[PDB]
Amino acid sequence: GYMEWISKAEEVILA
Amino acid sequence: PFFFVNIFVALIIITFQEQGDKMMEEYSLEKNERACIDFAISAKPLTR
Amino acid sequence: ESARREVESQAQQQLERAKHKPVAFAVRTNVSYCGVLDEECPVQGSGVNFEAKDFLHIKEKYSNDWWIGRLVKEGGDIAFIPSPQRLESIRLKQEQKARRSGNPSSLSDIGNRRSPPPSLAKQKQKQAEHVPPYDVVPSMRPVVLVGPSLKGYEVTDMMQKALFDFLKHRFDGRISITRVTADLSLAKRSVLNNPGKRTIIERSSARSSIAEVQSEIERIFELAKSLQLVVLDADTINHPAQLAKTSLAPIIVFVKVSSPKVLQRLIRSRGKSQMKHLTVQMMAYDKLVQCPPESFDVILDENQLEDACEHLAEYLEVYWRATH
Amino acid sequence: VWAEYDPAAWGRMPYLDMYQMLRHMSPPLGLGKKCPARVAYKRLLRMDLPVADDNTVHFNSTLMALIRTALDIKIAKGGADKQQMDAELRKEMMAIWPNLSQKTLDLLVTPHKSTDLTVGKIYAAMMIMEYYRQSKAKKLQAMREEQDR
Amino acid sequence: EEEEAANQKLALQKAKEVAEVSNQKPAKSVWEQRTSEMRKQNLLAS
Repeated sequence: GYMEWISKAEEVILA
Repeated sequence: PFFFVNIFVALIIITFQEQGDKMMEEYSLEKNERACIDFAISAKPLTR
Repeated sequence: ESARREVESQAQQQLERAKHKPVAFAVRTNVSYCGVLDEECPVQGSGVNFEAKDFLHIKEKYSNDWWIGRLVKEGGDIAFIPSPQRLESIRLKQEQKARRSGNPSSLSDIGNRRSPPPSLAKQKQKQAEHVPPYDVVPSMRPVVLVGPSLKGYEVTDMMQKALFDFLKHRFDGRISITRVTADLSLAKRSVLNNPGKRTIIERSSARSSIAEVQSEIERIFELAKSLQLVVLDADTINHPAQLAKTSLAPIIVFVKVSSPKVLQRLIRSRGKSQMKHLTVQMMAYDKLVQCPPESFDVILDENQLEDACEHLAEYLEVYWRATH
Repeated sequence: VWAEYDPAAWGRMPYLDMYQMLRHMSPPLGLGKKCPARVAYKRLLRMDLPVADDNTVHFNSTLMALIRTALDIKIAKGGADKQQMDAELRKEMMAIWPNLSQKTLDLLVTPHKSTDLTVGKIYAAMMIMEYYRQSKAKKLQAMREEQDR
Repeated sequence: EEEEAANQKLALQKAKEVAEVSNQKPAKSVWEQRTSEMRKQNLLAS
């Protein structure tokens, strides 16, 4: 669960 | 034959459902006391 | 008497005409007092029975003794709250119903030492702290997210960026996101009249960072006065007690892992860079979880994304319907 | 073994032989030939088996107490709780066995009268007498060893 | 059972924030019943 959390959060680091 | 047949046997043994026995929600202490107190009820001394 | 009925009618029509006007400002209380049981209120039966740890919203002006306020409760009607001097007077009245309040004890000593009340028996003394009954707080409660561990590190950073992106995207057009790069834990109100008022004094406090932190305080206030919900992206506060005695009084959101065993491997998953600070990163978690949960306002103790997502969505939803 | 002690096997056996009753058989139901007397008497206290006017104990009543003690069936630690747990047990047995006669129920779960002399009372008295005898014997020894100086 | 317990506990803890606005388990198999009884009996030894 936490790895899914960090994956989705880190995926949007692009800007 | 060695593994899957034994898996079938083990699954059928483990997931077996007791026949009848009503619903037993009202009774509280009958896990092992059933047969003990029942034999106590139906106890007859040996006669010579 | 006709005068009391006339002022009752005047207050009623003023309340009716003020039902649809913007809120002026808000107050913070620290005493459990009920404003409905006091007979000195201009309107009886329309008081407020509010306990401690509660927020009140003031819209219009009545007098120096009472004010028109509203509760943060959903469905709470317009009521009247005491003025701070009125609360001081009622606090003085609270301790006068007892047999004695000053120095002369009543242990079978009547008629021997009259002991007229000196300045010690009034509110003039006990001024070492003298916490006012009212505190100034932002109109809309700010939201602060606490790191499961030290902020500024990868794992926590994604932990709060997920929430930040969610609040931005779902709740666009009614929520403003602000980042406080500088410190925010140095918010004090009873230190001095004006420490470092000017930058040309060349004082130790004038050239220090407290000036910018003090200036950071009121911008939260102006953003709150716009009715728009605002969050604080402070990278220094990692414990609720660090930002609890200040005048911000924010909403604190707790994102935590259930067990440190999961946290250690979650930190491990980032790479070799976090291995160096992993050691100090355990204590920021364990000291924080040792904190009692009553200090925290909301708790996110689950690991799925969407359930916590809707949890915080509904929490700020109930906060939205509270003040509308 | 119970049937053996009594050749007639009428169902009533003297309370004195009931101590030799428990020692011959192995645990958990019995006590064992190596069981200490103090441990033997302590279990007897929990049975609370009533004694008939002829100083005998019934076959069925002893069996229920024996089963109940080993399995801790509802077994309260003392006080008014015991009457409530006897009452609950009676209702459950009637619910499971509606055809069970009231005489048999009162035989298996004996109604507790304060005047009734139970086996536990008999064994409690002898331990108290033995403890009193041992305490007195120690006191005379203490009053003598302290006097020889 | 733990996901059910977590669901009720999380719902109860979350309901504090909204407080302002305001079946049957499958019958256990004979194997499971006997295993639970043996577990309780063995833990009774302590």
